Order: sequence, then C-alpha cells, then structure tokens
Amino acid sequence: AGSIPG
Amino acid sequence: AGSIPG
Amino acid sequence: MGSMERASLIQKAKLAEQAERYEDMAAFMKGAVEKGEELSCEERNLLSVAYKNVVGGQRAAWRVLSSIEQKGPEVREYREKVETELQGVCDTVLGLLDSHLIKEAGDAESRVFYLKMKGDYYRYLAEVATKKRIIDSARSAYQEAMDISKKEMPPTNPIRLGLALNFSVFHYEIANSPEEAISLAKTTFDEAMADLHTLSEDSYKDSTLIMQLLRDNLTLWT
Amino acid sequence: MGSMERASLIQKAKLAEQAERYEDMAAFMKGAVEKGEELSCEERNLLSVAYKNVVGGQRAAWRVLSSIEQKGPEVREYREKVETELQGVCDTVLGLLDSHLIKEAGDAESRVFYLKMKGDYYRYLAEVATKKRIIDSARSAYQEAMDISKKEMPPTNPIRLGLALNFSVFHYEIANSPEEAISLAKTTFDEAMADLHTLSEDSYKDSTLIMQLLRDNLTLWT
Ligand SMILES: *Cc1ccc(-n2ccnc2Br)nc1
Ligand SMILES: *Cc1ccc(-n2ccnc2Br)nc1
Repeated sequence: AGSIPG
Repeated sequence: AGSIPG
Repeated sequence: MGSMERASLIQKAKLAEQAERYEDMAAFMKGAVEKGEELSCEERNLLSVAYKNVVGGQRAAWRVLSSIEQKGPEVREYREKVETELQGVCDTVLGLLDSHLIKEAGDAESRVFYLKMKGDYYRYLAEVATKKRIIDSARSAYQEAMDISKKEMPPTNPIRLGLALNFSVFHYEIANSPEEAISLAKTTFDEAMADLHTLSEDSYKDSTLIMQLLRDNLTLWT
Repeated sequence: MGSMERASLIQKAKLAEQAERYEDMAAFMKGAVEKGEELSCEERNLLSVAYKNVVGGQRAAWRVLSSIEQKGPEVREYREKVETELQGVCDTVLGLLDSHLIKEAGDAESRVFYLKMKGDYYRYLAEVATKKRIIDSARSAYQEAMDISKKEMPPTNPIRLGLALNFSVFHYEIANSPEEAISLAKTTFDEAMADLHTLSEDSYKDSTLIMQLLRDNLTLWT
C-alpha cells in the first residue's frame, strides 16, 4: 500500500 | 574510472 | 541555525536536496521555520520533502530490524535505538507544526498542507507504537484537513488528492478499516476524474499522477 | 562505544549493514577497533564496508556541490561544510589504522588490507585537497601494499587485485599518470588470467569479478 512518495 | 565498489 | 539568514537556509536546503543530504536539508528547513515567518508554497514542499526522506530511511531501517527481531538483546536494543531516533524526528516535525506553523496558516492551501503533514507524522508514530491516542491524533488531523479541502479546494487539487491517498492508507494500514480505505480511494478517484476537463495540460499531469496512486492501491486492496 | 561488548558491536554492525544504516555501522566498527584486539578477516570487511559507504556518500555530495560551485557565498560555504565532514571521516579512519591496526598487522592478508585502506583514504583526501604530501602519502601506502602482495599473495588474490585496481585509479585520477595506470591494470589482469587454472569455482568467481573491473577501466582508458 503506497502513500505519497514525496 | 571505477574503484572497488566495496 | 539562528545565525544564518532565512534566505541562505532556503538556498542551502535546495543544495542539500540536489546532493541527497536530507538530514542537512531537514536541519536547514527547521532553521528556516524557526525564523518565525510563514512558509511559501515552495518552502512548504522543501520542509515536507526533507523530513519525508529522513523519516522514510528511519522507517525502512526500523522495518528491517523489527523483521529480524520477530524472526542476545542486541537486535531489540538496536531496533529500540532506531525507534527512538524515528520518534524524535516525528516529534520535531510535530513541534514545528504546533509552534507555530498551523496556527498561523489561514489559507486553505497552507492549512490543509500542514494538517496533512500532522496526520502523516502521527501515522509514522503509530506504526511503531505499542497507541490509541496516537492513532486518534492522526485521524483528527487528517479529518480536519479533509473537511477543509472538500470545502475549499477542487477535487483535482494535488494536495487534496495526496491527503485522501494518505488518509486511505491510514484507514487500511493503521485503523484496520480496509472498507473505509477502499471507499475513500474510489470516491476520491471518481470525483477527480469528473473534474479533469477543467484542467490545463500541466495540472492534468499533476492530478492524473496521484490518481494513478489511488488506482494502484485499489488494485492491491481489491 | 566503551561500555558495549566487542561482540555486541560486531553484531550490531552487521544489523546496521542490513538496515543500510552505514553511519551507525561505522560507529559500531570504530568502537570494535578501539577495543584494542586485532580484527578477523570478516571484521576487517565490516570496517571497510562501513566507512566506504559513509565516505562514498560524502564524496558524491561533494562532487554535486563542487560542480554547482564551478558553474552569494552559500554554495561555497556548504561545499566547505561537506568537505570538512569528509576530511573528518578520512582522518578518523586513518587514525584507526595508525592506532593501532597497521602496526599490529603481521600477516600479509591483514597488512595489505590495512595499507590498501590507508591508500584509499589519503586518495579521498587528495580528491578535495588544494596536496602533494597527501598524494605522496597515498602513493607510499599503496606502494608498500603492492610490494607485500607481490611477495606474499598469488596473482588472483582478491585483495591483491582490488589493491592494484585502486592503485591504478590513483595513477589515472590523482597522480596524472594514465600510462602507469594502464600498464598496472593490464599487467595485473594478465598475471591473474594465467593463475585462474589453480582456483576452485568460488575463488574463480571472486577473482574474475575484479578482473572485469580492471578490464572495464582499460576499455575506458584506451
Ligand atoms: C502530500 C503531497 C505531496 C506532493 C504532491 N505532489 C505534487 C506534485 N506531485 C506530487 Br506526488 N502531492 C501531495
Ligand atoms: C579492496 C577489496 C574489497 C573487496 C573485494 N572483494 C572481495 C570479494 N569481492 C570483492 Br569486489 N576485493 C577487494
């Protein structure tokens, strides 16, 4: 599950 | 020019 | 960083990003925030990118160590060391947001940005906590950020979209609410889709990029 | 790290490598060396890998900053900051080798390894220096290491080969002797080739790996 890479 | 990556 | 000019701190933060010196970058941006002036859009991104990289490396190390720990006292001791370091970075970011970035943030763009950050760093704290109050602190920050973004920003706004993305990851990974996560990601993706026709080509690229992250998670979760 | 057991420092160095926490790894191995006992083959590699990663990131940042500098005072100031940090790491490694790793290293395997390290970290110092004595210190360390390896090790020994590789890079990049670099790389490659028939499959893999690095440089230099 990916969050904002940022 | 490459040295030992190490 | 009290003796360095605000502008010099900002310029050195940009240099440290280029040199992939993210601890330096975070230190420079911490000193910039502590000058007491509000942050511009670009300066907010520098602050976010700096700490996201620093804590990201800590989280990645913590997971390696926690995995070995699950599978003498050295492994636990060293995981505890990295855990303490991570919590210190999260506490420093939360302290900057509380003193005094959020209270001085009046525009929706700045306020949602800082509240999304606040939800993120409580989330990171929640990942290592053994806990309910920390999870609720993340939830509360994300919730206030969502309420503002849905009143004040178009559905395609990249900060709105990234906020919804991370809030959905919070629901899935932290709050044990996969159905809320799936529902939030789908509704966010659908409202953004319906709003793309209003965008220029560059705004369209910003928005469809994050929308794809929403889709990637939905493919993983369904 | 005076209060931690030698064995705990070694085990935590291995954990930090797995977690890509190379500053931690270097600190752990510095504390291990400062216990005063000689280092095993494996522990020498941990020491080398730890500092090579730390200084490698410093060198990469220094080159980015120096490139921008060549192309206010902030860029120079920050490059000077990274430069000072790099020199401090190099000085710390050189201090460990001088106190007292080299003088206690009697076997050819350990002595060549430490002298190759010493040539490497003077080389790194020479890369940022503005200088002749530092270059000669690197040359002298590499030379003593070569004289021992050619008396005491087979031509295919990986430490002998890596030593010759780095000494050739020294000739090319630092000492402005490209012809000596080409000559050293070719002769090293040819003697190793003629000695491969003596090796097991695993030793053959170790040696041919480094021989390929010699070939890669020769392709670049000719
Ligand atoms: C929280 C966040 C951080 C960055 C972005 N963004 C802007 C442009 N591209 C991306 Br990814 N969105 C949201
Ligand atoms: C100086 C040095 C460092 C490492 C190695 N090595 C051993 C096995 N593979 C490699 Br690359 N050789 C020389």
